[PDB]
Amino acid sequence: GRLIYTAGGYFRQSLSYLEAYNPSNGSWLRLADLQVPRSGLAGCVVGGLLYAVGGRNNSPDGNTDSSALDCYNPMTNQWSPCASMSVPRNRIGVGVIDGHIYAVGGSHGCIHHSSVERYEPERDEWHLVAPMLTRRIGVGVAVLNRLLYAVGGFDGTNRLNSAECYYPERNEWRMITPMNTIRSGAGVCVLHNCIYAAGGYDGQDQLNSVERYDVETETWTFVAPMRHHRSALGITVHQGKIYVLGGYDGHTFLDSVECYDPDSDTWSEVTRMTSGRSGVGVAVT
Ligand SMILES: CCOc1ccc(S(=O)(=O)Nc2cc(CCCC(=O)O)c(NS(=O)(=O)c3ccc(OCC)cc3)c3ccccc23)cc1
Repeated sequence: GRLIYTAGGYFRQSLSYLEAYNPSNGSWLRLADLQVPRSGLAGCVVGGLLYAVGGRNNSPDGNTDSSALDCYNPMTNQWSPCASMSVPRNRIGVGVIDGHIYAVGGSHGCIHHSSVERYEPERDEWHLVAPMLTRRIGVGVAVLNRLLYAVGGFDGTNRLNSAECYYPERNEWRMITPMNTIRSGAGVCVLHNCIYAAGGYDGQDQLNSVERYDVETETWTFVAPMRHHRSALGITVHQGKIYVLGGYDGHTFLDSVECYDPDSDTWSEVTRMTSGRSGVGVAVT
């Protein structure tokens, strides 16, 4: 009975939506608005609480990058402010290891971060850990085998096919095999022991291609492409399937939600969001 939560996003301006999709019955839930609009944020869940991390308020009155961490309790339908990050991080990536949230990369103004910081919910504190080898905004993050992977992005000059791996016990980063495709703004997740990179922007076009990394063969392999080209898409895994939400296709802010079945290597349309948007944060609880 877990739900797919989508927070924030962008259509004409940054959005305040929190909505939840129930894949069992197809219902969409309209939940409490974020306290401040944001796009380019990431979502994650620790201990049944949903967290909205980073991003930016792109508004008619100006644009402000966010250092915010906000905590949503599904039992109370209430957002509460948590401790802010050391620095604003728009187009951030996040992963969770052992109950701690890692905020990876992103931008503050024209500064493209390589820094990474770790949130401990029991203490409501952030601390910096070792920075990545590469500055990355629009970065995808996946956690596998208690290791954290930072995939793709944009370093301020180069759009990246590179990826790297963080070892929390050693507090160090190592480059891994780069993807077949340059991707910023991709959806990155873990499914059945593989890291998936879906969509994104390769410097020329939004992408519908999807590739996955096998950590033991150290190889990236293309799988079935999605039905729509998407950059700045939301992504999550629910019941052994990947769900991708929204994104920009080069012309339209999509409302489409597709689902990847790894057993059949096929994508299907499962629902539409209540309105088209990109740059959402997504998580499941
Ligand atoms: C008409 C599109 O308007 C938009 C489109 C998205 C939005 S957002 O709120 O989701 N924030 C975000 C913006 C951009 C950069 C988009 C800049 C752009 O499209 O010109 C990202 N980077 S990207 O890797 O996806 C990309 C980069 C260059 C590009 O070059 C195209 C020439 C195309 C796409 C984001 C990556 C992750 C999360 C949020 C992102 C707001 C307005």
